[PDB]
Amino acid sequence: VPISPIETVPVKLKPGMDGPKVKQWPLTEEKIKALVEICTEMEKEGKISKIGPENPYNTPVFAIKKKDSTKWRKLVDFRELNKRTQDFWEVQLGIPHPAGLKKKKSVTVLDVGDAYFSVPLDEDFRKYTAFTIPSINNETPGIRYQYNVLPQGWKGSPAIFQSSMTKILEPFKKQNPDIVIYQYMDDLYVGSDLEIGQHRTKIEELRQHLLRWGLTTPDKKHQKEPPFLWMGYELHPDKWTVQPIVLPEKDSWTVNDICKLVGKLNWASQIYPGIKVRQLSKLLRGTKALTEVIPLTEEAELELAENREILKEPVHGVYYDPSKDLIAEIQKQGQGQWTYQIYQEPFKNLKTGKYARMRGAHTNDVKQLTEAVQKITTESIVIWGKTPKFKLPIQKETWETWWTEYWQATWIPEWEFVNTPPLVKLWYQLEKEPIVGAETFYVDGAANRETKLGKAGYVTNKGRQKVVPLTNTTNQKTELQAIYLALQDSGLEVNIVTNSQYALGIIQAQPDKSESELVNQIIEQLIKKEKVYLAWVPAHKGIGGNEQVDKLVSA
Amino acid sequence: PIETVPVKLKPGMDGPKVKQWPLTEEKIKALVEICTEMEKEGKISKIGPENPYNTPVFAIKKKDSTKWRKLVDFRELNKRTQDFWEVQLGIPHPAGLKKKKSVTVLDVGDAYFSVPLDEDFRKYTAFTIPSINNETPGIRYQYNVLPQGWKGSPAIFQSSMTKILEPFKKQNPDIVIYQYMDDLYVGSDLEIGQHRTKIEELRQHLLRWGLTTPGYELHPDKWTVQPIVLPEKDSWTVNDIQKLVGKLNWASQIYPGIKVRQLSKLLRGTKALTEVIPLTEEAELELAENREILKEPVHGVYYDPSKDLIAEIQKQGQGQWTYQIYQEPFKNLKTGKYARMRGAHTNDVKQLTEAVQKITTESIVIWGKTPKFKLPIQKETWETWWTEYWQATWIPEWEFVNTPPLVKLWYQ
DNA sequence: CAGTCCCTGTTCGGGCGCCT
DNA sequence: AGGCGCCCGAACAGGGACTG
Ligand SMILES: Cc1ccnc2c1NC(=O)c1cccnc1N2C1CC1
Repeated sequence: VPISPIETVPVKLKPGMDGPKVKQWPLTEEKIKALVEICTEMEKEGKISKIGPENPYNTPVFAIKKKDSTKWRKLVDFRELNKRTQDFWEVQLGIPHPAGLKKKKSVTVLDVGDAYFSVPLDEDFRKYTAFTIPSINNETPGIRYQYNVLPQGWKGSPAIFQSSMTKILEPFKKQNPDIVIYQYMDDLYVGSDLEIGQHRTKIEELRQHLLRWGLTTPDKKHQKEPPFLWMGYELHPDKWTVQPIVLPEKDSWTVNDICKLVGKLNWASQIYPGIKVRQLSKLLRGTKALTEVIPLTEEAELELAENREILKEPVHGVYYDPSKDLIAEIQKQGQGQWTYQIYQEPFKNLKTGKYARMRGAHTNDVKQLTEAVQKITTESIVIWGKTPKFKLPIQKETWETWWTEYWQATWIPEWEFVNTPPLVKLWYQLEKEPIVGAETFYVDGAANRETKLGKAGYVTNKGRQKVVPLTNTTNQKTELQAIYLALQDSGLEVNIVTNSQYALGIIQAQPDKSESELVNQIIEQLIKKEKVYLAWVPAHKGIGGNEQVDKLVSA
Repeated sequence: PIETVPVKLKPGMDGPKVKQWPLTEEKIKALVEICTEMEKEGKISKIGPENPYNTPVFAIKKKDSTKWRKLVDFRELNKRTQDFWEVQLGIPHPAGLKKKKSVTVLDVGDAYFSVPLDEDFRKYTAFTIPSINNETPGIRYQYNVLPQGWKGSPAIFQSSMTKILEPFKKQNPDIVIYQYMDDLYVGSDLEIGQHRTKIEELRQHLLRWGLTTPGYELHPDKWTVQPIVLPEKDSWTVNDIQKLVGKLNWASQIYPGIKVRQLSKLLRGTKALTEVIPLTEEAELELAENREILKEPVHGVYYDPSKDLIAEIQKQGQGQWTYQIYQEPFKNLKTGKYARMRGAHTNDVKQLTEAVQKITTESIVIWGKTPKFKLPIQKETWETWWTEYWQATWIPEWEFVNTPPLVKLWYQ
């Protein structure tokens, strides 16, 4: 008989399946001498058993290495067992952001030892465990066994650990409502607003409640070690920061250099305000090999520079104070780049960030701003569970003019103006009504699908005509192309009649930038006009001077 | 100690594995305080990592209510229990429900907590209550009783419902009673005073049969359909005639007898948009003849039970929104318009949410079915905010649309 | 009809960043 | 091996207008 520590979790197998039988796979010859013995250790501790007849089960070995160890860490490969094992609801839904933590006077870290082996495996599932690995080189064929606990590298380990741990801590927490625990893997972080000494009272008193379940908490735990280093972070009860970032100064630039580069900058953006990655990410466009050679452009270097001076001096984030309001303020950095700071007390930031993403073929600043605000709200809910009050570089009339006109439902939550140029503006507006005494250009274009050849042109009420031949084009491009002509050849006020639903759709959303140089050009002319009224009629209905410019280009 | 109706996921498909979306601390508090009570009452109970299923959950306040209601998004589950409800047990849809001068909607969902649930099915009701900033992991439960908002729940409790109501139906044979999920639709041609009284009367019955019930009225006899209409003009510009012909050309997908021929000829040369052109009689007669075909019905438009409903919404500006419910393009079972809904002139998303709820409602009262929406909104925008404006116990199906305005012509 | 194209938006898959 | 983020490209859906 062995004995029975802590409540057990039912485990099935993917219905209509059973345990694996496998051939061995290579592992280093030196370290493999250590385990021949180690199995004999566990027998006595309750971690192992064996049977001769009952196991048609065999498993190989493939492992992963960790830096900063004074001793070597073992692994076993269940990959065959895994695929044959039931799925679990994963316990890790992601990780807390330092910036979401409340300030705690006292913060300690207990590390659970023999964490995975401290948890009883399901009685009835134990069997599927049998395994074999090379002796030293080898002599005799081998031997085998079964697991009484959670095996390293099994699909179900992290999930079942996490739930048991949670289950244990639960009764403690209810008896200590104002302590605060967090579990990441096998480590617990505890914190309180009690006095520095009386806090350590509860730290041992908790080491008690964990022991009562067979969970060992050594004294390597450090109250005097904090800052604690956790997943790239440095944490003091009062303030947090990213762990120090080393930006390559390398003269040699490989597309893989710029990559590692960008990723670090992007990681820097949660804290150091104003990082821009735009031009460096452009280098990466359409390259075949990750080992390829690339030169740095002036913009990308002018950017890389500005970023380096930001990292020069250090910076730190504060923590969250539920009593005080949340504030998110956004600045336009140009080239469709955006930055934001989220703070409570002025000039002390909880966190920062960028929004650079250019979404759609043709867009404008209002849209891109609306998008950043949505990014920020989403992030804010995850982290603080509430929406920040927004400080935005946009006139309340600018915004009102946009959203009430746009065809889509669009919204920004409660927000106020911050006059911090560049301000967000609408660069032109289309008239809602025909412009009296403006020339009226009827425009059309056509191209031939086969020859990619076509023509773009117009007719006006004044008798003015134009037709321009075009090479290597499409039906759409010519319709854009005709509107372009009509803008160029018209005075400061003009009415344009187009039958292109495609074209009308782009222009009407009042784009300020485009992937497309032709649309960009339409935009530049549009910004120069005083008044532009743009109308649509159905094609081939024998309408207006639409039938006429249709003949001209269909010719 | 009573029976339990076994239930099964229709062939081939698994339990819902859908991820939980972030909640506000507000809503996270309300769920914790709501679930602990439902645990104490043994309605739900904690579950382990051995159960790999999840349905999303959130909370809402019903219109004019300061109390938090728990809400599960069972859409994914409901899709995978479906053959069970539709093919197995039918609910006759009163064609009269829509004609009643008044219809009140009562929340009977509470009744469902009585019946036990097939122990084999319970693993599919799994839902996580999330933590702010991921500080604790999720509190995961599963349903012991019949979960509110699941499609089997109103089904299995069907017998029991039909029973408790039979006393009332007999004394009031002229009152119409429909049931869609957690909701009970009750309507009558009675004057509102005695209506509100007859509803309380209905409230007591379920009150004495072991149910609780937290105006609600709709007025279906008054529901209007929004027709297409051509403007009335004294004098017509080229531009007017142009917008007219184009609109008429569109409308003619719906009504084949529309003609633009004579109105078209009016536009012949290349003329200034703002130039004023007089209307010929041959066109004048064509325009007047069209206005006629637009007062008619549409040949061959009728609801087909087997096909799904589809609803389209356009934002018209200045608080107006237009919609059309149809099963096949250009054949509309209904067209309508909404205005000055909450949020008008301030929040678009609030207004669209309001719209989707009013549309879904009429859709249930009329065909006893919720429509699939095409929403004039960005996916992320809608998803980020809709949960704030949601006052209903069901959740229609939706997809996101970008349709710059030439269909904006369901309203001037 | 189709069947084709042209264009645009979304969604997925890969490379880094941070980590197990 | 997977989680969360970014930027990029290539794939895939689907909506109109032209080919006939
Ligand atoms: C790494 C980590 C993750 C999640 N929470 C915490 C921590 N560790 C802390 O450094 C911490 C710091 C300040 C406040 N809470 C903290 N805690 C909470 C437990 C008191």
